[PDB]
Amino acid sequence: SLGAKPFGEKKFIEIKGRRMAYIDEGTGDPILFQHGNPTSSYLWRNIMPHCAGLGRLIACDLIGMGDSDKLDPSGPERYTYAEHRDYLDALWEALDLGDRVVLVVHDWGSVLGFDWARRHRERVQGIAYMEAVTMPLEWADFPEQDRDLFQAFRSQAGEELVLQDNVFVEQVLPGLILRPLSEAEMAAYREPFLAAGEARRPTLSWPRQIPIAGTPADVVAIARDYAGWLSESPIPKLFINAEPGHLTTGRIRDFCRTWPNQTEITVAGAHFIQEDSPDEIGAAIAAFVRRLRP
Ligand SMILES: [Ca+2]
Ligand SMILES: [Cl-]
Ligand SMILES: [Cl-]
Repeated sequence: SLGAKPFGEKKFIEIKGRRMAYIDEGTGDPILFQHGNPTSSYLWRNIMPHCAGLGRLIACDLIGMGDSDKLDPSGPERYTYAEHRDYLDALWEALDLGDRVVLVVHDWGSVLGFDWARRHRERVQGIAYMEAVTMPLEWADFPEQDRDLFQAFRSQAGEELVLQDNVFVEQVLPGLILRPLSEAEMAAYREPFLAAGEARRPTLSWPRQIPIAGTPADVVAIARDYAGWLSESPIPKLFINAEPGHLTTGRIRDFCRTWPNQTEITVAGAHFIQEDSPDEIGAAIAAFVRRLRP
């Protein structure tokens, strides 16, 4: 079901001198759920229950997000993909995940998780993904109605929109969820970002890092690398397609549909589909994991 309660108890661990927050419930091989922008582990709260008793259920808050520490001093150069990766790699190392990990990824969680999986392929038992960056993007891949806004994030206007006005949290997030969110749900999403200014920097640095039309070149290269690898990897995959969907449609869906050893289902949703179809998503992931772990 739906519901505004978080899943499990927030745990904390020191990473590179900062505290990062995460959920870690149960025993066995991990099922590792990774949120993107502008969300947190909270995104998965109604999905993780479906995997109860199927393994160790983990959902990390990215640095600067959820209950994880902010990077100080924050600024325009902070919270790049590379910086996020340094923190997340270190947290995942610290968590002692073993060598049969199932990844469940969304949004920037997919860029991070696909890249981690490429680099740690022997440890990856399966990959479930949805509304993901399956390859480097072009503006044509980007949903038409949202192009101007994302272009504005990637311009000098971005600081006013995001740091001052919290547009990613307050506008984009509900705008890409089909059902109305409750007061408690929006409170949970806005909590890490209540303060104007640098507290909100992750939600601006992220759109500035999207690999689109060749920029930023480093993230483009990372996505090119994992795109080629995923299109050849025999690791089992679960693609949760969405209707109408948002990001993983058109050309980039055409591309991920070429990936080997992949099961697909379609659920209702736009981008943050976890808020629209958590039971269908959870049921599919649980079935995938049961097949991987007989
Ligand atoms: Ca909405
Ligand atoms: Cl084992
Ligand atoms: Cl973004």
